[PDB]
Amino acid sequence: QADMIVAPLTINNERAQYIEFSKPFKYQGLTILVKKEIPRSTLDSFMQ
Amino acid sequence: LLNSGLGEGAPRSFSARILGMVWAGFAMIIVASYTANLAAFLVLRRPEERITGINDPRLRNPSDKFIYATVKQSSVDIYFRRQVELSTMYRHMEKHNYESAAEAIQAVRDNKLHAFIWDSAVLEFEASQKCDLVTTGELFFRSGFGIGMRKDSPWKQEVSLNILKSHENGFMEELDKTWVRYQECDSRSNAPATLTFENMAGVFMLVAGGIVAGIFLIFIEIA
Amino acid sequence: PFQSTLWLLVGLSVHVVAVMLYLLDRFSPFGRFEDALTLSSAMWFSWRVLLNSGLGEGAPRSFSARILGMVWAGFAMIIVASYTANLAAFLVLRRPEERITGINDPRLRNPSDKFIYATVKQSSVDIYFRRQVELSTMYRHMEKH
Amino acid sequence: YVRPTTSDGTCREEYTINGDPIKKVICNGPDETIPGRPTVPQCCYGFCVDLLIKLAREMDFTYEVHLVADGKFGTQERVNNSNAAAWNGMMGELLSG
Amino acid sequence: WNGMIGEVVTKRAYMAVGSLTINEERSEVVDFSVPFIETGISVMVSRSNGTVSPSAFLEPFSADVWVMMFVMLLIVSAVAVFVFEYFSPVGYNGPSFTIGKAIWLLWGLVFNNSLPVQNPKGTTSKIMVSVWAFFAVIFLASYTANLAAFMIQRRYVDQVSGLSDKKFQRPNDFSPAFRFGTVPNGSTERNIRNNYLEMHSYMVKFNQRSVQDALLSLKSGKLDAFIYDAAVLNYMAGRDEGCKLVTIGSGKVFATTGYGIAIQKDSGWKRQVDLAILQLFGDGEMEELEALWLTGICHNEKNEVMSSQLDIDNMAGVFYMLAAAMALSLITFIMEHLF
Amino acid sequence: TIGKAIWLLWGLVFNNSLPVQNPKGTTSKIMVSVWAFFAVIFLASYTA
Ligand SMILES: N[C@@H](CCC(=O)O)C(=O)O
Repeated sequence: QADMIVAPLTINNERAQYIEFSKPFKYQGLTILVKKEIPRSTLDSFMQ
Repeated sequence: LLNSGLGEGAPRSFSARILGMVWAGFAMIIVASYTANLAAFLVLRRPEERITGINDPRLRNPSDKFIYATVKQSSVDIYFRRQVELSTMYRHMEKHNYESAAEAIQAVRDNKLHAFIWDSAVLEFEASQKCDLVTTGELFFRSGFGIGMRKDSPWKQEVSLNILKSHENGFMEELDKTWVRYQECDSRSNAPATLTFENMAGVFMLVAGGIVAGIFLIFIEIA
Repeated sequence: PFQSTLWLLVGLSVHVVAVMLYLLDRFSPFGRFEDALTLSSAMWFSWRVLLNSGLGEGAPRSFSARILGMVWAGFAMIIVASYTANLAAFLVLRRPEERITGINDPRLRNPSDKFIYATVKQSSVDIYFRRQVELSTMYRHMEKH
Repeated sequence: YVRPTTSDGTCREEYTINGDPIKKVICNGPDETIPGRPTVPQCCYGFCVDLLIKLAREMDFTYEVHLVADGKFGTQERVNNSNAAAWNGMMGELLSG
Repeated sequence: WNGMIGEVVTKRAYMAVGSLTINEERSEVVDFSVPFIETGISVMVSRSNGTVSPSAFLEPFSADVWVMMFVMLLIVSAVAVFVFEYFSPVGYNGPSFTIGKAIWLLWGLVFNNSLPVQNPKGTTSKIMVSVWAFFAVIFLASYTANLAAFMIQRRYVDQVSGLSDKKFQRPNDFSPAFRFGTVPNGSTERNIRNNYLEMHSYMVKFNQRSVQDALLSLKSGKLDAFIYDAAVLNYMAGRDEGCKLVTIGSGKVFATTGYGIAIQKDSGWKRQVDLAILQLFGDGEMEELEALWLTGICHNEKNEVMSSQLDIDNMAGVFYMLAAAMALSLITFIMEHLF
Repeated sequence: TIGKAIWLLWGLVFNNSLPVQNPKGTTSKIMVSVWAFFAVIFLASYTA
C-alpha cells in the first residue's frame, strides 16, 4: 500500500542498497543542545 | 555623603574642611564601587554551563546520573549502527530510551530527562514555536533527507525535475519563508535591559516604606 | 570615535538655548556696548546646567525656563552617561581577536607564502617532522628557508 | 651559559640576586666571529653545569666537559654522493671517541 | 552547449568533478547523480542593505521610565505637599507655589541637582530630600551601568527579514552609488538572468574576472556587493586576513544545491558509486576533510561585531526630541501670551 | 581666597557636594566651568 514517501527520512547505504533514491532537498545535521537558563533576580533589593 | 545641600554657609575651620574632603572622597569611593559592582553584576554573561561544539566530551564518558536518552527505534539507531567510531557508547545509550517523539520532547521540558540526541529539524520548529528551547550554531554530522521510489518507476525523473524547478523558481523560499517564524531569544545574554521596571520597583517599594516611615516621623514631630 | 561636528552640534544647542532664554522674556535690543546682562546671565545658566556648576542667587521663575532647564539637564545626563558608557566600552575592548587556537592551529596545515613558519634547521624538530606520517604534506614547505 | 675568560686568569667571580655564590667550570669552545675554529678557553655555567657538579659530588669520579660544534641532525646523507657507501655519522651522537 | 560538459558528449570523459551545481541544464544535456557537499547562491557582504543603527538611548526607557517617573513625581509631590507644606488653611494658589518649586527641586535632585535652588526649614523635608537623593544616585548608577552594559552588547547592523529587497527590481532607488555583480559565463548568470531580468540587465555592466580581483575590489572600496557561490564565499571569507567582512547571517542561504558528478551513459557502477558517498558518512571523512580542506581562518563564532561609535544619529534623535520639547514650549508660550 | 579656593575646587571635584559660594568675575566662572569639565571627565574615567 506504499508507493512514495513524503517524509524527510535519512539516506544510508543499508536503506539505499535495495531501493533507488533521489537527491535531498535540505541538508541538516544533528544537535545536542537542549535549553539555556539565565540566572537573575526579579525583585532585586540589592544588598545581596 | 548623599550629595545634597541647601545653601546657607560653609565650614570655616580647616578640620571640617579636610574631614569633609576625605568624607566626600569616601562617598565617591563607595558610590563608584557600588556602580562598579552593578556593572560587574550586569556583565555577568555566566560564560559557564555551555556546550562544546561538534563533539562533547561528556558524550563519550559513560555516566549513570546524566543519561543521554534518545528516540528508540528510529533513524538514530541506524546511524549508531552503521558507525564504528563511537561503538563503546551504543551499549550504554541503547537501553532506557523512549520510542515516542512527543514523550521525549515533553520529557526534556517537563523535568524528566537530562538531554536528548535528535536532529535540529524538529528542534528548530519546536523551539521556534513553543518559545522554550534554543538551537546552537554548528551542525555536526550533516545528513540529507531525500525521496526514494521504486527502481521500475519511470516517474522519478519527472518528479526530480519538478523538485529542481521547484528549487529554481523560488517556491522553496516561499515555503521556508511562510513556515519558519523568527521569534526572539538568540543568545543567553543579548538583551540585559529587557526588565528594568521590576528592578526599579523592588527599590520603589522601599521608597514607599520610607514614605510611611516619614509619616511616622512627622507623627513623632506633631506629638 | 566621534567627529568634531558632534561637539559643534552640542555647542549649537547651547546657542539655541542661549538665544531661547532671551527670546522668552522681553528685554531690549543691545548691540551698543561690549558686555550684556541677560545674555551673559543666560550663558552662565546654560554652562551652569550643562557643565553642572554651582553658584547660589535665585531660580528661574518662569515655567518655560523650568521645562527647558529640565530637558536640558536631562540632555546633559544623556551626553555624560553616554560618554561614560563609551569610555567603559573603550576600556572593555579586551581585544578578543588575533589569538591562537590550542593544540593545533589550522594555518599550520595550510601552505602560505606570505606567512612562512620557519624553524631551527638541522635539529630535533627535523627528526620529529621526519618520523611522523600525519603532517607529512607540510614538511616539504617548511623544509626550505 | 658560555662566557669568555676576563683578562688572562680564571673565571669571573660574582653572585646571584638572592644571595648565593655561582660556580663556573672551565670549557674549551670555538668562536663564531673568526671564520676559523680556534680553541678558545672559556667558562661555562648554568643549569646543566650545576647538575653536572651535583652528579660530580654525589659520585666519586672525574669528568671533563667539552663544547660540541655544529652537526646536530644525525648525519642525513641526502647529497648525491659519487657512488659510495655511507655509515652511521652523528646519530646517537655519542662515540666521537 | 560548449565547455567542459561537451567532453561528456564527445565521449572523451566518462566522469568529471568540480563546481557543478545540480540544476535543469546539467540534468538536461547529460546525466547526474547525488552531490557530496551542499552549496548555493549567497552574497559576500552581510544582509543589511546599508542601514543605520537605531538609537540606543531611548531603548532602556521603553516608555516606562518616563511614565513611572511622572507617576512617582505626582504621588511624591502630592503626598509630600500634603504633610508639612499645608499647615494653615489657605486658598488654591497657596500649595501651587510649593508644587511649582517642589517639582523643580526634585528635578534638580534627579539630574545631579544642577541648581541648588533653595531649602525649606522642616527637618522631615530634609530627610525626604536625602531619601530622594539616594533614589537619585541609585537611579543614576543603574542608568549608567545599564546604559554601559547595554552598549557593550551587540548594537551593530542587524540582519533584515527580506531577501529580495529594492535592489532586485528598480536600480534608481538609493542615491549613493552601490555597485554589484558576479563572474560572467556561469550558473549564477543564467539563474539570475532567468529569474531577474532587471538585475541581469543592470548587472552585465559590472562583471568580474577572478576571485583575487573581487577581493581587491571589496578591500579597497571599488565593489560594494558580491553575489557568488556559497562555498567560494565560505572559503574566501574564511581565509580572510583581517576577518572584517562576513557572509549573510551564519549559514542561512537560499537555493540549496551541491557539487556532484556527471557521467556519460548509465551502464557502469553508477548506483554503487553513490553508495561510495554513503560510505563517507559511515567513516567520518566529512569531518576530517571539512576541518582540513574546507576550514578557514576566521572561524571563531562570528556572532558579535563591535568597534567605535557610529551614533551620528542617536544624539541627533535626542536632539530631535529636544526640538519637539522646544516646539511644545513655544506653543505653551503662545498659550501663556494669549491669557 | 586660597583657603576658600581649595575647598571650592574640592567641592567641584567630588560632584558639587557643597556649593559654598561664587565670586563675581566672569573669567573665574569660566575657569570653574573648565574645572567642572575636568571633574566630570575625571569622574567618568574613574568610574569606568
Ligand atoms: N559552479 C559555477 C561557479 C560557481 C557559482 O555558481 O558562482 C559554474 O561552474 O559556473
